[PDB]
Amino acid sequence: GAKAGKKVIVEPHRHKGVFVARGGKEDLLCTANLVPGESVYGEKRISVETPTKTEYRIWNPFRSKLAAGILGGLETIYMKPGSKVLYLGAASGTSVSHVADIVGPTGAVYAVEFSHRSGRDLINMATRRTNVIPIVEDARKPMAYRMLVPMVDVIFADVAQPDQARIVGINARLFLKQGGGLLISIKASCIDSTAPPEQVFASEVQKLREDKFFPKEQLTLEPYERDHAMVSCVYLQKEFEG
Amino acid sequence: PSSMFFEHNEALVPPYNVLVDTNFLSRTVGAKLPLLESAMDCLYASVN
Amino acid sequence: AAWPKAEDPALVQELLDCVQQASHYRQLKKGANETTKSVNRGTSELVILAADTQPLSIVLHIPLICEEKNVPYVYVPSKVALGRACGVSRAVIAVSLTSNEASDLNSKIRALRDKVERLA
Amino acid sequence: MSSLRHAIQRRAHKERAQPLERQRLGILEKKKDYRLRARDYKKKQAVLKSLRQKAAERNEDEFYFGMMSRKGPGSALTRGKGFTGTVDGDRGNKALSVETVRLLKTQD
Amino acid sequence: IQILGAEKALFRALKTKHATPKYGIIYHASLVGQASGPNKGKIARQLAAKIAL
Amino acid sequence: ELSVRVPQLPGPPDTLSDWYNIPRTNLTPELKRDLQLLRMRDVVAMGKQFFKKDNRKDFVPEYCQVGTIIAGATDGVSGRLTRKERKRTIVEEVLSSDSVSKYKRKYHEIQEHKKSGRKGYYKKLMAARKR
Amino acid sequence: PNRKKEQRNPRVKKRKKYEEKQKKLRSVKAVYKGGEGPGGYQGELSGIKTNLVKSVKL
Amino acid sequence: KPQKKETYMQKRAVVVGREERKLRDLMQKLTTIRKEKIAKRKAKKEAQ
Repeated sequence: GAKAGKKVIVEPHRHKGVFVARGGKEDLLCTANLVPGESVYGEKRISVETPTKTEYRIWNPFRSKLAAGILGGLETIYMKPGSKVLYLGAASGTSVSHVADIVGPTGAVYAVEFSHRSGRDLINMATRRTNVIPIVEDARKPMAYRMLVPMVDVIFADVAQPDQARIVGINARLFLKQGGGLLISIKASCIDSTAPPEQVFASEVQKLREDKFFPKEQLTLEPYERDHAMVSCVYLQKEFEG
Repeated sequence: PSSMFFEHNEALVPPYNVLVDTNFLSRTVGAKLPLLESAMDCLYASVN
Repeated sequence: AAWPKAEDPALVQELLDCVQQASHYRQLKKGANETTKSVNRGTSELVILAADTQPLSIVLHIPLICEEKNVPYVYVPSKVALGRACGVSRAVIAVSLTSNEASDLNSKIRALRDKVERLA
Repeated sequence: MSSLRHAIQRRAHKERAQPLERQRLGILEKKKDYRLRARDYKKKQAVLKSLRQKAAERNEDEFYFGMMSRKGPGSALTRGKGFTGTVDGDRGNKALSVETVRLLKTQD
Repeated sequence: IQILGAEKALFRALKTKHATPKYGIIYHASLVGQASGPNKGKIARQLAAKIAL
Repeated sequence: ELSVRVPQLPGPPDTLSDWYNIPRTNLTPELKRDLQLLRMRDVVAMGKQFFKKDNRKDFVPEYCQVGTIIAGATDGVSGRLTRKERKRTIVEEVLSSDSVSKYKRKYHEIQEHKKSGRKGYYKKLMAARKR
Repeated sequence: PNRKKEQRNPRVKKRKKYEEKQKKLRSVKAVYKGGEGPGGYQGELSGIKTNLVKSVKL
Repeated sequence: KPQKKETYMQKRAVVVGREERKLRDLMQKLTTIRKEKIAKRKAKKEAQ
């Protein structure tokens, strides 16, 4: 396997922020770590001594559907460095740490955890990384942190809830700039167990267009997870930013 | 596309989602055919 | 603390029924460590945790990774009944039944996970 | 058709081999070998031909600018014995003036 | 004394014929900081010999 | 409080703002060999792993950095290289692995196959014709 | 004409066509093939192509 | 015209060492076998 201490190189990936570490027999995904030299979850990290302080962190795609989607090769995830990134589903903040490392010390992540102990993990990672603020409350009630979240540009969402479309609809209606960019994770077994998952995907899409989006890309993150679809869309317009 | 096994669709299950064309609709109600009854007839399947 | 507790009305018995079905179909991992490794490997379809267990922190630390993976976890009030419903000769406090691509037990899991999804 | 033929019909011929009292003269050239020979020979003669094309229709009086900057063919008398009408492309070396040679020799 | 210290750098540049390092610890020494560039080299030599003295 | 300024008034860019300043690659010949190896990482795995043949003509990325894996605290019994296997360079690592024999084997196969009928063959014919 | 063992026993013939159809299936699309290995995460083991996009445009 | 005379720079480059020799030899064999593979893959693509 990709055992520790191997000499690999890092090159830029076409989305900003993310880099790709390639070496020997292994190619894999990585991001500049803000808080240098300290793991998040016993993740592997990459050192480099530049002519010291700079260190990167690998992601596991099996762990984060965000990673898996990038490896599948989405077009654009809208979260350039500097972009205010709402998260939904701060499942103890692993991928949230990764996305914080993307948006950097100039960006911002506002996170939503509903469970408490996961939230303890979450606020721990927030206490480390300054650019992510946590929010622990019910994502179904964006009134609960309407005082706390300003206008963000990209909504990531990965909650496993059956009302997912109306959830993202209301949170978008309260927190998204015209020209909104969003990604959402679909577990077809969670939305509708009986149905064929592709049609499940379609129904999700049509609910989202009903809630005024425009889908523009969509793929099964297949060789990293079964029956999940990443969907990329825009709020309220066609081209991405403005 | 997902669930596409070599020009065979494994995902198409009743309730079958069907699309209606204009000329289809025109010649069917010309042929005096109850659309949904005849659809459940040819399919022997629940349709939307 | 165990707020996703299951209730009496045959819900618990449906759980034990599908548990015995999974023990027969060999789609079931058992005991806290193997449940942990199955949900770590993400293969688990659903996870059931006892509630009468001597101090509950085991079946409290499991819902942490259940909340990470976002797998339906559910509290059952009798670990000895879990042992009997699995066919062990020993009382079990943690069980995890995984998913396969071809079974009707899978449909039973779908119904059961929808019920616990409405529950929590 | 192809289904109107026996398998022993479909069977092959094998080519004969050189008489074993004659392997001295190399392989026994058959039609594969022949055409590969004539492929190469047609090609190389056509290239010779197009060359004599250009040499006959050669204007005696052209002038590019490599002519001020290259080293020409010349002739039998000019170069003498190392003469092949091709022209010399300098391998990439040059006359090192003194100071550079000094620094180099210092390192040496 | 002029190159006192820079041993790996020196012996690399010599054993493969590269340009030699100009100074060692004398760089962080106080007097050479007030030179400039080509001047820093000339001061490096001069400070070398007077130090040996 | 209000002091005199300093004057300092006296091409394609150097470090990348849009990727947290990966520097432009200094091109050590070892790094060039490394990149040659990486573009050939297909043939490294002698048939045991096929990669997506990401081949430009220009195998060089204009931005890069040479790094090393730190520590997988989950796996420290085998997922880590021993000191005598912690080599300075990628090509050194692939040197220190096995199947260098197998490389040599395949190379000498192709050596034969291209020495097939080229020139020593013909000289042998003309010799046994001249005698 | 000569026939083969598969064309002799029709059942085992219909075995081998399906696997060959399944090996080619992986040659077009990806199939779940189980999640990550128990040895842990060791990289996207066969290449990653940043100029490669497989999103279906809606 | 192939040089006979042995130039100064040729005289004055250094002798290389065993590590670098084993390295270049490995690199050599690697590029060669890549070359043969790309020729054969292109031949098959020509055939298809």
